[PDB]
Amino acid sequence: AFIPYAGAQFEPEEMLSKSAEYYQFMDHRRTVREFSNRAIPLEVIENIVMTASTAPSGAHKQPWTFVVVSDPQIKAKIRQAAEKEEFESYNGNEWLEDLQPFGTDWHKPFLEIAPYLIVVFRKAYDVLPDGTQRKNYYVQESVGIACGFLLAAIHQAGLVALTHTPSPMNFLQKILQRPENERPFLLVPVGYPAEGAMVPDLQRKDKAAVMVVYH
Amino acid sequence: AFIPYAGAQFEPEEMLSKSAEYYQFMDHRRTVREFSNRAIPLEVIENIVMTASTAPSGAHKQPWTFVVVSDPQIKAKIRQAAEKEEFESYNGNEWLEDLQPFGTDWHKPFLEIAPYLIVVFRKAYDVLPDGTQRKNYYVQESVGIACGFLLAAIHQAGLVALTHTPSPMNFLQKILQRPENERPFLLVPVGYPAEGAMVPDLQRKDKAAVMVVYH
Ligand SMILES: Cc1cc2nc3c(=O)[nH]c(=O)nc-3n(C[C@H](O)[C@H](O)[C@H](O)COP(=O)(O)O)c2cc1C
Ligand SMILES: Cc1cc2nc3c(=O)[nH]c(=O)nc-3n(C[C@H](O)[C@H](O)[C@H](O)COP(=O)(O)O)c2cc1C
Ligand SMILES: N[C@@H](Cc1ccc(O)c(I)c1)C(=O)O
Ligand SMILES: N[C@@H](Cc1ccc(O)c(I)c1)C(=O)O
Repeated sequence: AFIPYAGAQFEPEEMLSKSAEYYQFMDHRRTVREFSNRAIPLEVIENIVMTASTAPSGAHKQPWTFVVVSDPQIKAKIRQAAEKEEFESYNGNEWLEDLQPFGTDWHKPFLEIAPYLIVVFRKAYDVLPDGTQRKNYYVQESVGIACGFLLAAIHQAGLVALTHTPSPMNFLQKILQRPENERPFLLVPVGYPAEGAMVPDLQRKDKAAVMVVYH
Repeated sequence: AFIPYAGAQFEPEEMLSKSAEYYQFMDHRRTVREFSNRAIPLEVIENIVMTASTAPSGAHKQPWTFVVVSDPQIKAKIRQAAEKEEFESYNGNEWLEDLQPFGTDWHKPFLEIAPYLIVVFRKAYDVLPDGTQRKNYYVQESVGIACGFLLAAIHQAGLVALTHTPSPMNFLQKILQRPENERPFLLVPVGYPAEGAMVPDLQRKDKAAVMVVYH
């Protein structure tokens, strides 16, 4: 069965102004690594997560699981395991030169200070109630896109985030007790920014370095 | 060097209402496969693309190239190559059962009818002017997220899109003449929806199937 499309449509002038304003708005977004521990209603995070879940996906499999962690003990254990992996990584060269402008150590207090950690898992396949497996398609792409929606929703809500690698992969899977068809994809602490929060003075690429037009 | 974070912040009640409204808004987004060929100013697409490019990325490499195609001859050649690949795929089983509710053939008139095709490329590495290579990190994740921003921006602008696999991979790379460090990631036709546009009557997963909360 099919149904008519019910999306809002605008005339060219509204479209120009809307697209210009959204660009300016999203250009203000920056990765923030120093959080306030100020509380946020679960309902806001739920809205944000289900917004991420409206993303398109290969064959409409929605091959993702969002684990929302506010439990300070689990956050503590996650931070501990994460800080341990990085300690080994930060001493054992191309990489280290690329990382210089961000001023990051193996320290990760944001993993406990942020009121919520959103841990994104990808699903390689679904397990029917039969025990049988049914594979999903273009999972990497689908979950990446959903993560894009997640971050867009976080910004829309006036919050900040830090997109973080899912290390330690094994530990995240264990402590959050996710099944075999799932693997950690991203780790995203969410919260208000610290009052005096600073970010690296970075510049994004210009149109010419990012965009190629075939008229 | 560092600079203060300059993002908009709201009080809990605005945050709740903003997050609820954005969820409803994004829930109206649907993949559309029947387009209007109504023209759109390049400036809107530029705004949309540079909005995608504000996404976070591993080590701030922004490992992506956005190829915007409006040239009807290139679109014609792309559609031809794409339709040929799919013809072979649609006859040569798990997949075909999963694809039934979308009612798609190997036909792809949208690849010419859509006023713009946005072809997203990922960059495995950068090539310095020395000829030397400098690898990028978590490219799949970064470009996926940027694609999420792209689609969020398209919806914000009142347009629709079809997230499409980058097939034929080799052909897209050839006709768009992209260098060796680049590979096709996604194909995204963009435009107004056809007046009587229909979409599959799908239902997205509920909170419980998508979300796990550790209180
Ligand atoms: C896939 C991915 C992984 C990332 N991993 C880390 C990380 O492990 N540690 C960190 O401090 N930042 C991480 N980041 C944040 C980037 O460093 C940041 O997005 C980049 O420096 C650009 O800053 P901006 O997002 O404010 O534009 C990651 C970003 C992405 C997209
Ligand atoms: C990575 C990816 C690849 C996709 N490839 C195709 C495709 O090749 N053909 C197609 O008709 N739709 C494709 N889609 C669209 C999905 O089928 C669509 O998002 C899904 O059916 C859910 O519909 P919705 O986006 O309206 O919620 C793709 C989506 C994603 C995320
Ligand atoms: N690319 C093919 C088949 C297809 C269709 C839908 C979809 O979500 C996925 I992943 C693949 C096509 O366009 O028909
Ligand atoms: N995960 C490490 C190192 C790091 C840092 C930034 C970055 O963009 C990437 I990819 C990796 C850390 O958190 O320090």
